[PDB]
Amino acid sequence: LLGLREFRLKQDLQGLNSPNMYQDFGHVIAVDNVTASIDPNSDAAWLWRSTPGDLTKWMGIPWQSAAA
Amino acid sequence: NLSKNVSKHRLAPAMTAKRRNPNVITNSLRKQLVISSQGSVSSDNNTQVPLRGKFPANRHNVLQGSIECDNEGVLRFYAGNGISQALSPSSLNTDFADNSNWFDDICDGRVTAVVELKNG
Amino acid sequence: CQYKIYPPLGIARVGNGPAIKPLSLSTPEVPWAHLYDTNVQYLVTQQELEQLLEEAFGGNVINEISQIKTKLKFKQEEIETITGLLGLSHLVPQQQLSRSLDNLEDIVQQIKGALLKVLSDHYLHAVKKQAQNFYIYKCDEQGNPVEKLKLTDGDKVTWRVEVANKKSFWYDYNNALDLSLHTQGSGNLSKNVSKHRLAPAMTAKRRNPNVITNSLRKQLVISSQGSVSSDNNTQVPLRGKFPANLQERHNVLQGSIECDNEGVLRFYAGNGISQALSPSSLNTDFADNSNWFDDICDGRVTAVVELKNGDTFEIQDEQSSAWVATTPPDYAPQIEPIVTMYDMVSGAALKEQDLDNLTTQFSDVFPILYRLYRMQWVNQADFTDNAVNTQIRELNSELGFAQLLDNSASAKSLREGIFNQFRNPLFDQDIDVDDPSNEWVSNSRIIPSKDETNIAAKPATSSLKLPFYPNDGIDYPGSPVQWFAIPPFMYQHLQNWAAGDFSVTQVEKESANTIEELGLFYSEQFKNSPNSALLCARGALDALYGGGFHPGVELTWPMRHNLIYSQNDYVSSVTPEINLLGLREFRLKQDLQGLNSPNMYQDFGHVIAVDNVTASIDPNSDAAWLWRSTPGDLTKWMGIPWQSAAASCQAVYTPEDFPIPSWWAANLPVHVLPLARYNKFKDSQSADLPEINGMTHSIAQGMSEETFEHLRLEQFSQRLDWLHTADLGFVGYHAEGGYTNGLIQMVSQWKNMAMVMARPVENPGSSGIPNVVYVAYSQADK
Amino acid sequence: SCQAVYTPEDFPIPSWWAANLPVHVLPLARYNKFKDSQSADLPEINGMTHSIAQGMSEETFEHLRLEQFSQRLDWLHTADLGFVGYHAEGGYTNGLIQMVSQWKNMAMVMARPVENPGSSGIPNVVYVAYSQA
Amino acid sequence: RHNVLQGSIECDNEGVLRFYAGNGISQALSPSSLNTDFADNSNWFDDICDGRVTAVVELKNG
Ligand SMILES: [Mg+2]
Ligand SMILES: [Mg+2]
Repeated sequence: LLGLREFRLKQDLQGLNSPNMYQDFGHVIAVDNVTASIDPNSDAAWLWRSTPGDLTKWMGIPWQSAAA
Repeated sequence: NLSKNVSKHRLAPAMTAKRRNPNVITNSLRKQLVISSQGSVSSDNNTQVPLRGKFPANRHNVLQGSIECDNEGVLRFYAGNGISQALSPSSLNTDFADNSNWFDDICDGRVTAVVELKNG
Repeated sequence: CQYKIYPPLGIARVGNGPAIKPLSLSTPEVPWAHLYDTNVQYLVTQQELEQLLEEAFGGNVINEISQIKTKLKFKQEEIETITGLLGLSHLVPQQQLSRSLDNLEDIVQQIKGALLKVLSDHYLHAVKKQAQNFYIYKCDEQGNPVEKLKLTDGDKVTWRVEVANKKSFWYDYNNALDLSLHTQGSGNLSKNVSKHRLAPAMTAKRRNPNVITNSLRKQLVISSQGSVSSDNNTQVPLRGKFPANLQERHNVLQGSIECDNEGVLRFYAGNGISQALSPSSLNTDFADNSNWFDDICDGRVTAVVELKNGDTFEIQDEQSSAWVATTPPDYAPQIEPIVTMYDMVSGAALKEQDLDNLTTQFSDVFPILYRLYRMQWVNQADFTDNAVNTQIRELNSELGFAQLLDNSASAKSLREGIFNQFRNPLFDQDIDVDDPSNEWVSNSRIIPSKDETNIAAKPATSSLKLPFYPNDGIDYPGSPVQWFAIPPFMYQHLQNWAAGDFSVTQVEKESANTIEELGLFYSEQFKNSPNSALLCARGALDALYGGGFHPGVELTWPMRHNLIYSQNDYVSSVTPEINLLGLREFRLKQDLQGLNSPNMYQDFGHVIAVDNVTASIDPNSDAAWLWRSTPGDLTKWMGIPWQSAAASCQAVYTPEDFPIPSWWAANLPVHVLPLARYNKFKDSQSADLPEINGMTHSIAQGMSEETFEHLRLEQFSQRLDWLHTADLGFVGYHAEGGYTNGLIQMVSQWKNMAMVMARPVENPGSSGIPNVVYVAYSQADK
Repeated sequence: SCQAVYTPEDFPIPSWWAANLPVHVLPLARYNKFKDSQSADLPEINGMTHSIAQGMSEETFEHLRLEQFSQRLDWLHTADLGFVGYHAEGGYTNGLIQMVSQWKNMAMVMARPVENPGSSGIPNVVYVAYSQA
Repeated sequence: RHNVLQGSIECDNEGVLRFYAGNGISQALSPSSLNTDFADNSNWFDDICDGRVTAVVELKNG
């Protein structure tokens, strides 16, 4: 039945007090930034180590417009 | 989840994306665009605690959720009331994803706990 | 190398005037030749049509008529005869001439007035075409042009032109892709823009994306070609189809070509007709509108010279061939852009790291100040909100302009005070750095997005630098690249000027008591410079804009890269002692197969991105075709249709009222001085007219002299939004107006927009009004 | 909606009720660029440095004053009624919408003095439109 | 100036008139003038029409 898995998100252990809470990539985001984020030692790797707000920030603002 | 042919053969190229609310400049001032809240609940008291932030942050109160713990130690998390709003009534949300001047009460974050047994 | 075509890049502008010499204009062949010419007529005049119609008479026409006055309301073959005799079918469709003589009943005057009416309805006040003349020049044992080809009996020249439009085939214009292109820096663009991510290049999707497969997208390309020779001066149309070949099809006149018996080619652009395939497809975007085509084009100009002794010379290689591009009209031909397309050519040859070796004369700096000064006629901020232009007026008022030519310590604070107001194209001033990941955020005035956020703006701590125009990075609030800077090499000239490291001749000093005296002097230096081939090359481009590029007016950012030229060499000063930014030999890179190139229909798939530009830098790379132009490649980047981009090329308002930022005001004016106002300050109090400056003779002369002169200046000072010089959707009760209706209405109203022309004020007295003013003519008037 | 109604002809521009809802006004920014005389002992005179303002001829100084005085601004542009920013639509309808909040920021006309008009042709009392400032 | 085909008429040898309406072509004088109202759109025309039908009968005896 497609199986059972043990999985867990990467987390920034400082949460709301993480120094990466308010990181971005400047005027635009592009696949170049995601490419760089693959390297765990890059200055972009923080993209995958979630602080609060990181999972839902991509979605439509407000969600109602996106749903319609 | 995703074949290598999509990128390899340029089947749907990733687009660049600009900032939402681009008129807010400098990282320090853009921190105001983030809504955040926190709370704690324990086994000894099942009173519900709201997770209430502000937008812009430090003006509207945003109920991002509510938390409850029962005497058994299970945590119950309620999301918000489904209120989305613009800072001005005339700012209408005409794009499917990217509407400046808008906030909603969606959120995500970190769940931790500490277990305190009677033996110390 | 034996014979060469000049100019290397010719420019012809669309207009609804006819493609005939007496009623058209010529692209400048000498820079600054007509800046103060108060007799210019850029719109077709009643007097020109009347002369054309007189010219078409007799010919025997008078008594070919009078012969049937006796033999009688006319017949067909009666009239079919008396048309045709006037060679006017090439200006007006044959039928309408017939319908005009039908409603008739001294008869060679009912005949004239009836024909004048139809000519007038078609052409009166029409935007004259700006045609480009191309010349063949005999060369040297060094490819130096010496003199124009002079044909003798038996000699023949044949011109060939092949042009295309690929706007509807190409990609969206979101911003300049080179803003993210890794570079060491050039004379046109600092490495800071890309290095510090000041205005990232965006991806761009395809125009008309529902047309899929390369084979079917070929229909989106409009192309045509033709040939003319010195043995036959008949004009040849360059006519294509959109979509190209139960498909409904439209003829597109991309241009017209003529060759005279001396061998000079004259190229006319189209009539300014843009259209969608369905009437309901409205052009609501500044640059990317599907289902639309326009009659802009560009392409390859070649020739072959046949001498009487059998010798044949093919002008086909990229070193000796030429190119042509058509463009929107120039609505203020005597007002030059502050940074021109010729400046881009010059800058493209220079490396940012080597600008320390640049040598500066005052004649290299004067064009910046002179052009900015003259923007007052097309832009309010440069008339009433520009501290440099006001200081020039101070100096002019005490005959003290020559101080700016002084390179000594005593004038250093004067020079420096002007220089310090100009924006630095390093884009590294007036910024605060987040994370010294570093982002440069401007602490000067930003240009906000329309997408508002009701959060207090950060107060600006630094003054807004000059000039007050938007730029390539306008999409990014807080980027220093939101605002236009003169390019690195021109800023270097101005920095050398401020420092005192510049030379100037005493003769220049003696003609420099006012800015106009010196401008007149420099104009004479161009006029008398003996290199007519290179002056013609520069004049073709000095009237075109050279920034910002969003996308621009005529051409866009690829032109600022040396990659696009197969040759780009300094040759000489304009005058032995006076550089005036110099004369250069340059040629475009060309695909020698033209319309038949296998790269004619190349693209990069679903999007274009700076990565494709990165890959194109290597000339052995698969992507290098991007720089080896085939017909249509220069203009395909531009807005489709051009009229929407022109309507979007105006003001960008900030929350602060003044200065009003303006995109490209020298060629698409933003604030103009209407004819209505000229007619209210033209006259002096002593004028022998029943109406003086819009007042009765009696009222004009009854008032004090001081009051009369004050009223003149008040009228002179009333500047009108250029968008209001025709009905762009704001006319009438509860008219919506607004940006989008401007885009839509410009498709038909472009030909009715105000055209700026120098005009005289015979006796300004003490009014403060110069003897030459630049006046905007449109039918909205008055 | 109580402003100009443009005709195909440019001038005169028709205006509805301009005495109470002005249509073209003389902004403070312009007042600050003509109110001073050339003898003013200030580092900035009519928006020019002291040195520039006193270096120019008296005739040119007065001409600059009158040019500024003659710059009249659409009253609808004295606050953000939907025309501000890159690609702002502007237009009639956004004006109607934005005035609900922006009425309180529109320019207010007040009589103000010109102490020394000299020969400029500017009257000793002018009526100046203040907005946000 | 636009040509408007309002209809077409035919008569057969038995004397019956056949009347065809237009092709269904509606248009404005400018392509930017869009017909956003259910009933009242300035600058528009259509090929609908209505009018008067008469005849004369001519017998061989005069
Ligand atoms: Mg111009
Ligand atoms: Mg009142």
